[PDB]
Amino acid sequence: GHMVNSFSGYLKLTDNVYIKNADIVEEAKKVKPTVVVNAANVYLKHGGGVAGALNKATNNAMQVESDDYIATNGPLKVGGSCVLSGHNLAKHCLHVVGPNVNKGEDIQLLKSAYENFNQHEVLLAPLLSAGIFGADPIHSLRVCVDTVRTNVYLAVFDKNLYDKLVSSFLEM
Ligand SMILES: Nc1ncnc2c1ncn2[C@@H]1O[C@H](CO)[C@@H](O)[C@H]1O
Repeated sequence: GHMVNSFSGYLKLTDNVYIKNADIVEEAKKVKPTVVVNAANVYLKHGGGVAGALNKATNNAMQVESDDYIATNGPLKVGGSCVLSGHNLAKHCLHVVGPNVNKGEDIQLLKSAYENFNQHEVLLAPLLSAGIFGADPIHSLRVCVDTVRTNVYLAVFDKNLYDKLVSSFLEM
């Protein structure tokens, strides 16, 4: 009934990593997690992917807040994060920058990116550096599982990708 961080329909991969075929925006709206993770760039310019979807669900409040934050502080580091408002989706949004391997950024920074998750007991998150950032999503899930020690609920939008991640994980 009425709780916050109530996750449902996740496959338990390990003691602390869960995965679901779901839209992270729809999950955030239902669950109202303490922390939702944004797949951000260093400029917190929420064009496309997860960032575009989260911002649109806040009616652009996330972009307004992000514009103010970056004008004040300057860009993040690749592999870095910042905690900003979760607006109407969550208590907080953890903006995490994975490497963009399509722009020749170092894949090693994906581990740094996931390390940010360890400062929060429970997160709703997407797979970092997958899609337009061009990392292999199987590799991103492996780095997540090997790096994150806190409770992470992964939302994978694409049915085929979800099925491929689960089959490859539970047969290794
Ligand atoms: N709304 C969404 N919810 C969850 N994952 C998403 C969403 N939109 C894109 N993705 C996936 O997130 C990854 C990049 O952040 C890619 O695998 C991409 O398919």
